[PDB]
Amino acid sequence: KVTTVVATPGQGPDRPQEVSYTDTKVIGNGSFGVVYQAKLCDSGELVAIKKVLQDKRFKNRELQIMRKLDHCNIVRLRYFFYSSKKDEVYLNLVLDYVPETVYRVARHYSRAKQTLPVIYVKLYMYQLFRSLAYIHSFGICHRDIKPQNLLLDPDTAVLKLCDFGSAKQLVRGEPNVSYICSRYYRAPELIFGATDYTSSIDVWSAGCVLAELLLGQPIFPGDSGVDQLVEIIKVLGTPTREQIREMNPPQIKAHPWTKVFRPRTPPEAIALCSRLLEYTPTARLTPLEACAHSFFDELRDPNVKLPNGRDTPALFNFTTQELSSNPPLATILIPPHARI
Ligand SMILES: CC[C@@]1(c2ccccc2)C2=C(CC(C)(C)CC2=O)Nc2n[nH]cc21
Repeated sequence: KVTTVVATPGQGPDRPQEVSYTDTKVIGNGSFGVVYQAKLCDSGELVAIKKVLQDKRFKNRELQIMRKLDHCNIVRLRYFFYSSKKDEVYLNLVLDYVPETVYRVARHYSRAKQTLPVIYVKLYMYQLFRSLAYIHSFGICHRDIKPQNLLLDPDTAVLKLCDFGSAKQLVRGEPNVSYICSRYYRAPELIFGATDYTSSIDVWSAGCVLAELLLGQPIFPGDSGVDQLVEIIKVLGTPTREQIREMNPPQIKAHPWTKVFRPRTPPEAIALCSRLLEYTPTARLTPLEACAHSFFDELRDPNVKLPNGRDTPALFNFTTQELSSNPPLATILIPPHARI
């Protein structure tokens, strides 16, 4: 069975074309709407199709956001199109399919009582920081950074941020809902009900992923709204008066970072963690600063290879958009051996 529709490319000029797909199977049902997998008849490539009922009253936030984005580490919007019998219009987004995710892989290692090799931790986290450096540069905050939303090709080690259904252009001045992100990854501002939060919530979240990958399980598996802060405090100790005020306007000592992770955990991984998982939002590294961190130096080694022996994926092909927030870091990030 073959399905043919008139779809507008996601990035590229706004002129529709006949697009044809087959082998359509439901592999999802969510907040957004339904997700299908399918095969494009031209290329034979695999794709995800998210179908969402859209009132023609409203413009769709996710679509508006996805059209702005082109990056090696972000799931591409290939096409979009509409479909229908009560005068219901459905928006279909047609996206890169990627077979696995960081959740699934991390779970295989955990269910076999093992650690994911630090090299993949470097690769994945590095590429996660790029994807966030790039989206924050438009003032788009993901608001749902977690391992289930990190697509992963196991052969190439290419990581791709997906699911922008919670994402949003942040506008200084306009309040934003506080009960956002999954709990375990939720920044403490948000727990405290802040409505004036920054894209740095994604960085706290990314810090939670890093730690999870080092530990083999989520670092802050809290109970509720407010117990989630208790779990945080178990590790970071009680925040000081200033730290609270910087987040938004019960006493335990800070458990030393070193003693959180199993021993023989690289000290620079723990250093990075401690600079992401900060109470004070502004005290957290920028995504770009985080890519610059010493933890990722092995990637800037010119001999660095995948375990399976192949070349690393694209790590340095930075754009000016992407370098926006601090261009002098280009000197550290693009290392000598790769220019022309
Ligand atoms: C098909 C949709 C999916 C996804 C959707 C939302 C978050 C993460 C991934 C997804 C997979 C493989 C999967 C993890 C087995 C199932 C699945 O939900 N790969 C994808 N590529 N593009 C979108 C996807």
